[PDB]
Amino acid sequence: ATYLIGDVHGCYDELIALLHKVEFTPGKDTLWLTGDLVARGPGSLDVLRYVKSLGDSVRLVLGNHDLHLLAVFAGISRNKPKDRLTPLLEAPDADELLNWLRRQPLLQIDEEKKLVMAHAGITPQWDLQTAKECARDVEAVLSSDSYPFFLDAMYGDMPNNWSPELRGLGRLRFITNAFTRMRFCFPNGQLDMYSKESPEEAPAPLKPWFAIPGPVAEEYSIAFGHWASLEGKGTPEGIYALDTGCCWGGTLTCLRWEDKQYFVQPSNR
Ligand SMILES: [Mn+2]
Ligand SMILES: [Mn+2]
Repeated sequence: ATYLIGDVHGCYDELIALLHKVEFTPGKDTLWLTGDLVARGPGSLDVLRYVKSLGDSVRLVLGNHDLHLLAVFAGISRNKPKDRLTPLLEAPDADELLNWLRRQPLLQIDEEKKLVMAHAGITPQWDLQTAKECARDVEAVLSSDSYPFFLDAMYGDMPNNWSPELRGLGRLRFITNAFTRMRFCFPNGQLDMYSKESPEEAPAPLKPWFAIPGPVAEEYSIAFGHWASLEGKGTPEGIYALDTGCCWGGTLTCLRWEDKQYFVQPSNR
């Protein structure tokens, strides 16, 4: 079976209990994770160790908190106490865990299920081939010896409009925001980087990225995490919002792909 779980945010206890509920069996089963494995929750260190041990029984995409973790580790960015990253940053195997973490994809595609995963979704301004090229480009810089320069360059909110003629730092920033930060879109598809409210509370003319028809969503299902204020609600057919705010006192949600059945683990916080 194929299982998809949203933002774990260090909620190791709830992750293991959810996986025991469905009797997840490495080897017979595969786990897809929407990223943001770390921060906010108490057990970011245990979650990384466990997800890394899954090997090819796990298909991960990196979220914005994963990237922030890598920026702190490399001394690019300052640690926020609220993130509870210190046990992970101070662990003896932190190098091993974070070098593995930076080599993970931004995008996962399964042609047989016609299923696509990214942390925040697929911008409607991208077709599949553009999405893949963009993920390859940012993954290539993240798995390189020079990744702290990228992590520094990535921070920013412009440009917010895709073009195949975007070059250099601006192309990198947009790619990073589209995969890990996107929520709302203007009618033309351009990213809005500031609103994190629910769709009904958002100011016009903002609509959610998935309410704007795009080439990927028309041929593929898309699963994503990231957008907690959506609460997993209000998406169209074929769009699966899996982040139900576990770290925030919501729930950890698992979707089994074969039968589209949901399993829910309440937050222990
Ligand atoms: Mn996120
Ligand atoms: Mn998140």
